[PDB]
Amino acid sequence: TKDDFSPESKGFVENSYLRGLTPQEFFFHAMAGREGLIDTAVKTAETGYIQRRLVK
Amino acid sequence: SFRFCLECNNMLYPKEDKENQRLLYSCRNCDYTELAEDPKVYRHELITNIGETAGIVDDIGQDPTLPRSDKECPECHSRDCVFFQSQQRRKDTNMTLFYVCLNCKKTFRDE
Amino acid sequence: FRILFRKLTREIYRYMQRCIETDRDFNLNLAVKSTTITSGLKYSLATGNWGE
DNA sequence: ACTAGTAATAACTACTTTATCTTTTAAT
DNA sequence: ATTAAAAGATAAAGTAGTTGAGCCTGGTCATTACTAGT
Ligand SMILES: [Zn+2]
Ligand SMILES: [Zn+2]
Repeated sequence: TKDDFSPESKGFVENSYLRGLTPQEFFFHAMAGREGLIDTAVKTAETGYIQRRLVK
Repeated sequence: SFRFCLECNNMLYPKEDKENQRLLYSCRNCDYTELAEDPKVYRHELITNIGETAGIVDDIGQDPTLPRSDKECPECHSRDCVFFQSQQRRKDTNMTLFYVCLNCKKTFRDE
Repeated sequence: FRILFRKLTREIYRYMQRCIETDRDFNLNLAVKSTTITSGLKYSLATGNWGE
């Protein structure tokens, strides 16, 4: 529903990996993982350029 | 809200008249003037709470996305009502809830 | 197909105006060039560059 | 009287630059 | 004594560089109207 601020409505996975994940928790976990992958990908190039500049 | 003209349909402007020292609404497109009885002309507030009521319409009662509660209505004491928050997108908007009944379809806060 | 048809219409317009200014009669069959449409579609699909 | 060669048809951060400004000074 | 001239401070805007290492695979590399051989 609209204006829901409960934890389960905003990305709280109360179940464990052994118990499984509900579809909403699965989608939220996928969103978090995608954000982490994007952050790592954008971080590697900047780190490499900084390292090359320092070496030079 | 500034009054508009009558023959060219243009909004009027405050002006001072000296022989009677009166404020009057005047038009520059034509020669139409009228008396102004309100010194209140300019308003600019830094912080406001106007607009929290939102655009509530009589058709808001059948919206399925709005959550439903059982709060006490002031006048009809209905057990069926919906609630939401303020429409204002201000950064410092409070989280006070707005309740709308279904039998009378009018708003009431917690105050 | 819209772009290729525009190009074909331009080419056939050039051909008919050349035929008129040379004072000759066209057979209406040698003016049309299917090769431009065929080659454009084939090249666009084969290479992936969506253009001429 | 026809044919084939054939040649021409991207944001982020930085520096630099320019014109604007204006205050300054000696001149009205 | 006071203000025209103007040299110069500098505020504002236009311009320009540059982006992590390697490795593998496959695909492409124009086009057609003018003028000379038989
Ligand atoms: Zn008027
Ligand atoms: Zn009610």
